[PDB]
Amino acid sequence: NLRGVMAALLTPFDQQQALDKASLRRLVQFNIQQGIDGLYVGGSTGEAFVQSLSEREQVLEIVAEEAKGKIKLIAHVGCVSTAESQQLAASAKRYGFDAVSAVTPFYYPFSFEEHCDHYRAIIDSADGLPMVVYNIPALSGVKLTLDQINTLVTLPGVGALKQTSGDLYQMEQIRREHPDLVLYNGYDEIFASGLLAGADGGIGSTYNIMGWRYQGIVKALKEGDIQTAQKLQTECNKVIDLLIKTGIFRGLKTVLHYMDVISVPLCRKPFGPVDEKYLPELKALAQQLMQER
Amino acid sequence: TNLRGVMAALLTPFDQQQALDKASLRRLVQFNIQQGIDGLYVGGSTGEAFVQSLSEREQVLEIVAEEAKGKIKLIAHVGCVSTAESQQLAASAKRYGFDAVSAVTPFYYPFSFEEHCDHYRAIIDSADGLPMVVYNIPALSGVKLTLDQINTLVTLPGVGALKQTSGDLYQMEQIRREHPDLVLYNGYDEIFASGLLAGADGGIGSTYNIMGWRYQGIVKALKEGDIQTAQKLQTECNKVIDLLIKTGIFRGLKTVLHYMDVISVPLCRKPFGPVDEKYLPELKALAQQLMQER
Amino acid sequence: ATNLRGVMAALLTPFDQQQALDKASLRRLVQFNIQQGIDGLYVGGSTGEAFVQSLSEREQVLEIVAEEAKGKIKLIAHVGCVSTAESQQLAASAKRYGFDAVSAVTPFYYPFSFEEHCDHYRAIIDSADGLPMVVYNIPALSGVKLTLDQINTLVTLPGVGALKQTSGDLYQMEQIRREHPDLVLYNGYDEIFASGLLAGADGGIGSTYNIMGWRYQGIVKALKEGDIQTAQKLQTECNKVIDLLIKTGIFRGLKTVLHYMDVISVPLCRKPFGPVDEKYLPELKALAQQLMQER
Amino acid sequence: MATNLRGVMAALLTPFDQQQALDKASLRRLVQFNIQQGIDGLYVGGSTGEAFVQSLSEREQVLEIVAEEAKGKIKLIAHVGCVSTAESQQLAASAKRYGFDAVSAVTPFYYPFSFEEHCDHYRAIIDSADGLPMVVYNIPALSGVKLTLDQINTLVTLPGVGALKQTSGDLYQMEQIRREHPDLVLYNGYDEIFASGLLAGADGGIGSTYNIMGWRYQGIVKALKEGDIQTAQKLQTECNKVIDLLIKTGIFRGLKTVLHYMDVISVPLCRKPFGPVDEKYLPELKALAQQLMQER
Repeated sequence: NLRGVMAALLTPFDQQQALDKASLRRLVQFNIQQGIDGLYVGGSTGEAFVQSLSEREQVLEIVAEEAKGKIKLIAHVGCVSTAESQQLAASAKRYGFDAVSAVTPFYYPFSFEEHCDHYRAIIDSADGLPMVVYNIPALSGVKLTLDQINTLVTLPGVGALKQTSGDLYQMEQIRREHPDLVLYNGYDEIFASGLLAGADGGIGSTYNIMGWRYQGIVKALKEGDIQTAQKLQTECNKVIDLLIKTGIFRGLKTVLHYMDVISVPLCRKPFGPVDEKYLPELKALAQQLMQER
Repeated sequence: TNLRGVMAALLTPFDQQQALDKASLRRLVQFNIQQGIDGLYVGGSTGEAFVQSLSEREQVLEIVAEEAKGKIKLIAHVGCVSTAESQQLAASAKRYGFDAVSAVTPFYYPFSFEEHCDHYRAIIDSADGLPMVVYNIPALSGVKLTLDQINTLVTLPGVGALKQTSGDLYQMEQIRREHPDLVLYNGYDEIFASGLLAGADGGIGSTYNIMGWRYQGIVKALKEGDIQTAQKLQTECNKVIDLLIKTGIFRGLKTVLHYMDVISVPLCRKPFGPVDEKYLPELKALAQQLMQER
Repeated sequence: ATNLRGVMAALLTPFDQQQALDKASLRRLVQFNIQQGIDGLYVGGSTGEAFVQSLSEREQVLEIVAEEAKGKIKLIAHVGCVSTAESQQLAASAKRYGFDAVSAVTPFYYPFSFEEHCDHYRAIIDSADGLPMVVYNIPALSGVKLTLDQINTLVTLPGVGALKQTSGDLYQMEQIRREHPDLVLYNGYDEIFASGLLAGADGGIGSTYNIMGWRYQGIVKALKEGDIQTAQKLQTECNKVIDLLIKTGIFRGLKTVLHYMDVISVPLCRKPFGPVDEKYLPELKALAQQLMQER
Repeated sequence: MATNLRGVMAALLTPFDQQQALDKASLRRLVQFNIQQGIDGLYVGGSTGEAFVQSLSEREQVLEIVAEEAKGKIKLIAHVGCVSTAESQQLAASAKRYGFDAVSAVTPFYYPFSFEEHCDHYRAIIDSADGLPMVVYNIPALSGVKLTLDQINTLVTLPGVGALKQTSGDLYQMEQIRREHPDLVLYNGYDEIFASGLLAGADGGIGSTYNIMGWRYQGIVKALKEGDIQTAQKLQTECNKVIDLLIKTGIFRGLKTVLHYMDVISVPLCRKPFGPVDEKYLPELKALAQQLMQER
């Protein structure tokens, strides 16, 4: 079962921008400790697009060693290249992941038929692991229609869709057309509204520091406690407001650093460092979250 | 009281010659009232106001007032590209006894934010006391405002509400967070339930004309913490919206209302075309379903 | 000329302090344009602030311009409104006043289907009673993004004799010319006039022609004679001016310059358009001086 | 002449074999083919070279081979851009080692980088280019990065920047850029508006279609220089008839197919996810190849 609240894992680096293995292991354990349902590895949040294939594989392997069998593991193996995506998919299979995922190939304009074959090829290489189609027009530049999304999610081997779109009319339409589809809400800031529209779970970057709040919104809605659902979403958004200002990945890494999880809060260039003017708020947030749970 | 609630964006019934069909207009107003609607938003996109003359828009306002003033809330959309024309309609809305005025951000020409602000100020002045409902509808106006700009507009002297026709529910929540007492109408019918959850405390929509009770049902369900009921009602509304988008929204609605014996002739004004005959069977069945459901 | 090809100024509508039409200034502006050697005038479009004018006000302007320039220069009446019926009324008036052609921007705000757009133009053409139609493509303001195939269909509708192309896509400009060798094709963005002509346009309609139309005529001539350098220098000068007008606000900036040239009495635009920022007056006054001396 | 970057330069394609591996023989043939048709230089490792579906070592291999074939004969610009600054720096250092005349980098994409981050990205690559001029690459349609004129002005005035490849159809901006930077080497990026782009201010161009008909673009440069507008328009029109076709067939694969028919490329395949050319287009592509060979 792939339904649930899963954190989009960050990739800790050292001062020289190389993978910080110890911090990666610590972050995985930190997520498991807070009760996350699983981890989405190698996606935007893992800074996969500023990493080489071997580096992405290294992360996948380490995460599997740390969490396989404890929580669900989804490997984002997407690359612009189909061959590269297939290589990562085969590795994900070898490491024991529960599923693979791929963002619609970007930069170059590809036809819908080319997108479909891309997924089929990756699904083939995943050798049994279900595919999680990844729709994120804001970053990919690929704007799929409802009909195209319907076609992609019905491809043999596809078991879920990570929907990083704020269009909740489309979210409802997808649920209506696919009653049993695992549908992850992608934008943390509309989690509550996304679940109401039809999503049955979610994958997000901020889950790394406050995943319990999202689990709290799932519970609240399940119990009909709209008031609690809204309060939690509001608090999540006050945090997201900040992270968008500071830079999301580096902001999250900085909070995790103050929580003593990540040794060095750096992102790889061209991502710049956090503006020191935000440190007071990030430190205060880390303190608040540590007390909260 | 206040301006919070579920308000139908009123359609303007026309006769075979595209002239205002007063009799049908009156029937539609009473039809909405009987559905339990909290009020009416008159003279906006749905009333085909932008293909009407000022005199025609005033006529519709006056008649609606005659029919519903004192029974339900009445919001007059007096927006035009021209500030002066908007002001004329604002003055008339006051004269007819409306509860508030509203204006879409002036379109076509690219206006600076300062110009938009002065535009609203001028209309509020002519509204002579009636509160202003700012109207944000980027998809149709082409005006894309930032959160900061929206915050500035809703805090202008005389503004009492915002009709938010935007699918960005992060921004909906941000608006609610920054303005806890603001009357916030969800504009897109298809995300009503989620819009309320995000922070909207009511809504204004075109489809309320034929199934307003469903939207009232969503408000009640969420109020009682009945998530499943809210979702089921929204799903049903969306099945209808799916159809209306295919047939053309205004003409599809008028056609359903015709089959409900509310409107005599279901046509819209040119350039709007007639409904494709292949959709009539579905629209008739819908009309029957809604009537039996209600 | 027995055709509609040429350089036509998009006429501004002079208003008095009360925002009411300044007839005297309108007449002076029409005569000023004729004296500049303009080939014609495009009346009642964006530049005439038609969309913040009532139907009768737009008609009044059409009547006055006709009185002033009918038979002297070509006259194109932009009768476009969102409403088809309203557009038809202006088309009938344009015909009665003796205009050479009518024009209509793709109806905006509401999302109309392409078939609805086609019927819209057909209806207006009918009311134009013989006057050729100039389809007006201006996606930036209208929000209507037509495909090449849709544009081809529109320009070939019975009664259509030209296209005002306010688009910076010069690949599409060339494709239109390639598909329609004899089509009258007006370049809409003044800032790329020279390149637009090179791509296939055989004329142009623009707001800045009101204060320096001879420069655009000079560009046409320069290209006709193979004088690339002159065409570029002229376009560069026009763009230095356009840079300023975009900062000051185009219509009010143009009107202010015209006021300094003693053409327009009150350089005001109708609300929501605001007044020019006084900090720009020195540059606008200097520009007016430069243009007058340049003549 | 020794260091002048102005001119008409082809965006080089990367020939692959049936297994999607680099076809060295065809790559060398393509470089020679371009030199033979009088091209001023080559832009290597950009969008057209399918660099974004190639590894760093594969991109370096192409750079090295092209240098062996053309260094000293024509100008060589190495597009070393990657989303990653570090990878871009590696390619920049290799470009210098191989003897390229300049480096170039597309604005990093996918992630929404701030303008300051873009600036530091270019500065870092410029440092690694150690002397080779940088060609800023603005291509919003593919990168999704929409820069303002002020931002472009800031980028092209960074120390070490000697040119800008402007893949934008906004010819007002093209003129503004030329007006603000009279000495800036400015390459028109969209082949379909080459003539108008030069008229607006560009002093040269870089394009994918130059691989099969570069002499036409050189013809347009000459035509405009001589004040022969009719000839310039005629050539642009013929180029656009071809571009109309390539957009329908798929640009890179359509070009490779024509080059295959011209006996330059052994296998006209692009790397997945790019699909093969639809056979219904072969008649026009073969006829085009024949026409171009007749013309050349």
